[PDB]
Amino acid sequence: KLQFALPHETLYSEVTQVNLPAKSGRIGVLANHVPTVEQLLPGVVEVMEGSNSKKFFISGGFATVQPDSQLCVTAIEAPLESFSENIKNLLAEAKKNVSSSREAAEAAIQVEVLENLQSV
Amino acid sequence: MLKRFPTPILKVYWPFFVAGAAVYYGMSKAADLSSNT
Amino acid sequence: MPQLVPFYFMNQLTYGFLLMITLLILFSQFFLPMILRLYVSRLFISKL
Amino acid sequence: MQLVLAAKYIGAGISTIGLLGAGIGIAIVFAALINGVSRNPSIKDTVFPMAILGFALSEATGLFCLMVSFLLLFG
Amino acid sequence: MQLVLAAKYIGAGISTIGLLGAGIGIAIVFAALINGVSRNPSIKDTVFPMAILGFALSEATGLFCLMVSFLLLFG
Amino acid sequence: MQLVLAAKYIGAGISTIGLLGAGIGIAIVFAALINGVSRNPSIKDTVFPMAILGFALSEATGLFCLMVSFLLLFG
Amino acid sequence: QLVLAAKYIGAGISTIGLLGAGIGIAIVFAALINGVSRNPSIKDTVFPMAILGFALSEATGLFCLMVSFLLLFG
Amino acid sequence: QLVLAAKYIGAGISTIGLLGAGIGIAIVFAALINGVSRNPSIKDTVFPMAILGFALSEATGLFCLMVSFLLLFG
Amino acid sequence: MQLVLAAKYIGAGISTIGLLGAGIGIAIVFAALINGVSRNPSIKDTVFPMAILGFALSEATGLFCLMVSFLLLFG
Amino acid sequence: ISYAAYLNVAAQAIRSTELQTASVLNRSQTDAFYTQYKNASEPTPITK
Amino acid sequence: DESILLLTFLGFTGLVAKYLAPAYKDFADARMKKVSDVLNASRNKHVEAVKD
Amino acid sequence: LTTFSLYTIIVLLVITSLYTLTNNNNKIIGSRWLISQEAIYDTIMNMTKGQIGGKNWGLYFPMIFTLFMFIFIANLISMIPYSFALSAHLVFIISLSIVIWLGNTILGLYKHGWVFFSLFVPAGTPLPLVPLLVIIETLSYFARAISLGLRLGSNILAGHLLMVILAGLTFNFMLINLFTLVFGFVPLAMILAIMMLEFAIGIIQGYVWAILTASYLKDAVYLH
Amino acid sequence: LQSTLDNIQSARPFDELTVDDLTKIKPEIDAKVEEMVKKGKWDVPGYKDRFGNLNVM
Repeated sequence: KLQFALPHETLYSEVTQVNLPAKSGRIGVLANHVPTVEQLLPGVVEVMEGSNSKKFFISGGFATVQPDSQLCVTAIEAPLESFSENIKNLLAEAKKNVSSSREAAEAAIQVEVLENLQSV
Repeated sequence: MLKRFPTPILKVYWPFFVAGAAVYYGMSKAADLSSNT
Repeated sequence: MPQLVPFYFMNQLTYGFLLMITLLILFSQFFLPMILRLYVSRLFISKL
Repeated sequence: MQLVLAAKYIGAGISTIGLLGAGIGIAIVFAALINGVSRNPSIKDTVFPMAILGFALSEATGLFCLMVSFLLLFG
Repeated sequence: MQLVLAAKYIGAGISTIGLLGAGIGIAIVFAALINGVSRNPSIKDTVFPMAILGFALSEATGLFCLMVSFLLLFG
Repeated sequence: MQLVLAAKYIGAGISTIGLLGAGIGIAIVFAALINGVSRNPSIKDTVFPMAILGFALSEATGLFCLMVSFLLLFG
Repeated sequence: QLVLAAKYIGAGISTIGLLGAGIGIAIVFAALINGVSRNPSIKDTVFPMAILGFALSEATGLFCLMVSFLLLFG
Repeated sequence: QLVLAAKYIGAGISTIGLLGAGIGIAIVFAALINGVSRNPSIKDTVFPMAILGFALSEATGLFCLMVSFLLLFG
Repeated sequence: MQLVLAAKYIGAGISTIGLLGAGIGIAIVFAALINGVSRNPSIKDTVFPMAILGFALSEATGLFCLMVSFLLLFG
Repeated sequence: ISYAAYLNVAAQAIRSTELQTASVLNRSQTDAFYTQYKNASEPTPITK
Repeated sequence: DESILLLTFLGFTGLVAKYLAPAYKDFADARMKKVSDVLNASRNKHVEAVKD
Repeated sequence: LTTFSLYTIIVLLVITSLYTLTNNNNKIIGSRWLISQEAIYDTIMNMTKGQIGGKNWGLYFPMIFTLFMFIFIANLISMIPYSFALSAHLVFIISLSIVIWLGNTILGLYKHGWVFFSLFVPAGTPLPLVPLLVIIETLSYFARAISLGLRLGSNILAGHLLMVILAGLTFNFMLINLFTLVFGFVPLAMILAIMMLEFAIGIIQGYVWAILTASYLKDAVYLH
Repeated sequence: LQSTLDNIQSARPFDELTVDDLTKIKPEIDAKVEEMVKKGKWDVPGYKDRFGNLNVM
């Protein structure tokens, strides 16, 4: 099975196809995948259970195919639709914040999130 | 249908046209030299 | 090849550079702006 | 004439060597394709056209060698 | 003449060199297949058509080379 | 006389070997494109102009070599 | 004389072609070993892939070799 | 006669040097594409350096080409 | 006379071959420069002078080769 | 900057079509303070 | 000689008309559809404003 | 006068028809044929805004458009099996390339003075090898002169010749007895495949012309 | 307003709609096209902003 989960909420916790954005670029898992450990980067994620496809916006986490075909995906607070327009407004604010702004790292993340939003 | 709208970029294309003229003359001279064995 | 050595180089080149100047003007003043008419017409439709 | 004709036939064989580079080239493009598809499971819709474009271009440099080869051989 | 006949037997040999490239090329396509399947075991049913395609195309550049050898050998 | 014409054709054959390098070169640029896209598909539109540019620049060296072949052949 | 010499010479040139096949076989086996060593488990499907790959690399070499024999013997 | 033949042959051999440049240019451009796909945002710094690397790789090939003209014309 | 002069020109052609290695060489240094810099965003200030050193050294081999070619031709 | 802190800032940015809940807002707002200590001795309870 | 080349050209155009030409018809159609739908949408939109 | 003159006229007439006999009096809805010339417009808008984007790109957009369409049409016309050397008269294509190269060099000198030669200083690098990098930058800069023409010329010429030589061989397979006419078709199928590849690579080469002479113009307008 | 609504109903092509009809309805069409040629741009962000746009590349 597939374990797709958040701390406070818990989703799908192998499922047909899962498409993952990782430090190794992009990784695809289809049925059995050979067992990996990959850190999930801040992401646009696709999980497909059968032909049905569900599209996820993910705050990064960790990915681990277990040898027994358990794709453990753990991530913080995600939905893709939930993330969306208010975020476009925020991104303007975030650009301002990037100007002033650990604060450097925060601003770097703000740029990353802005990019991650452009992906939506 | 067909409509002419003037493009004033023909004076932007002055070095391009000048290059065409130089080569035009040069190919006359080149043709004469190659038509002589 | 004999199809790469004519003596007609300047003859060819005359007709050649004439075609270039012709097509350039033809596109630039005529045929490019009628596509820009499609663009502008679409933008007027965008407004209403 | 025997000399010129022999020179052509030898020279043709020499030109044939040039084809080898394109041949390896084809494998390299296709290897990239196979690796890429294995990475995503799903990149293939974008990438498969890129692979065809690359294949054709590598192949073309090879064919230019072949056309010189045939220019000596037949011609 | 003797020169022409010589040119055929020698020239054939010269053509044969190109073939080495195709041999290496083939190995590269297969290497990519093995690596691909290693990376995702279920990629195989899609990928195996792609692999045979890559083999054939790389082989084709080799074929054109091998033909020039045979043209000198038996022509 | 036969020697001069023979040598023209021999020198031509010999030059053709240089093209093989460019044939491998085209494949390498395209391999990078395919690998890049599979490793980050978001890059694809930004990269596409640079990729085509690099292919062309690679191809040119082989064609310079080929131009020498024609320089010999046509004289 | 020149024709008999040309047979022996021609054969020699043809021997060069084999070098590529030798490298080719090795690369396939290297890929087998790497794929297997990474997974512990891809092997049962992959082992026939590796044998096939050996054969095809070798086959191109064989074409070089038969041309060597043909030029030597006639 | 033989001198005329010799320059034609010599021009042929010198041109083979270009092979190295064709591979070379591609390795630089490959690394550009690989680098930019890895980083995304590196491209602004890297793209000037890559064009420099291209120029230098090409430059060796142009030397090969120039030797050919020095034999053939000169 | 004709043979000795010929041997200069032919020998020069053979001499030019060594240059191919340097072409590939410069590229290999630059590839690593690009790869390293793409990894860090910030290694570049240390790495760039190191890279110019590597470039010069790989290039130098090419210059030695060019020198021998000139010794036959001009010398 | 620690990996999970890095992910954390991204997660905070991520709570911005829209579909907003209390648990999310709570997951991105905290009033907690961290009190450094030494020896007994206490450097202040800087806001977390 | 060149009639062999013409036979090849006849085959080339045959494959093109087989595979590419229905695809290109469909492609052209697809774009036309999208344009038309947007165009007509705009007409609806201004009609709404009058009513408002 | 010449055959060459007759096919240049034919190119002009094809180009006239795409902005005359392809639209239905300019419907906003669009025509199936006119959608093609929209996409060409869009990809050269987005290519030359991408290449020679700056404060202008539209000022050189017609020039790049008539360079697109000429090569785009002339590698279909030159690929009709009874059509004469235009582009395959290499002297016209290479001449066109050299003209554009000179028209860039002159444009750069005129617009950007004698600090045009700062274009041939490529980067801030260690000073004892700064002049060297000028020498082998100019060498590569007028390698741009002949490369652009020679790409297109080699591709088109080689394609036609390859097909004709192989056509001649399959002619002689089928000029001897029917057992040779059997497996005389197997190479013929190769010529058909080559013709498919040659049509493809001519449109690819057409994109390569217009991107390269956008890339050169990017360099020429924007120094360094 | 009744008349304005009616005018949209009784005068409105969308089949045989031509740019000739829009040039006739506003000389703004030709004014903008010429001004754009003078501007040295040919990108209108409306042809792509809601109207279909595709680039082959």
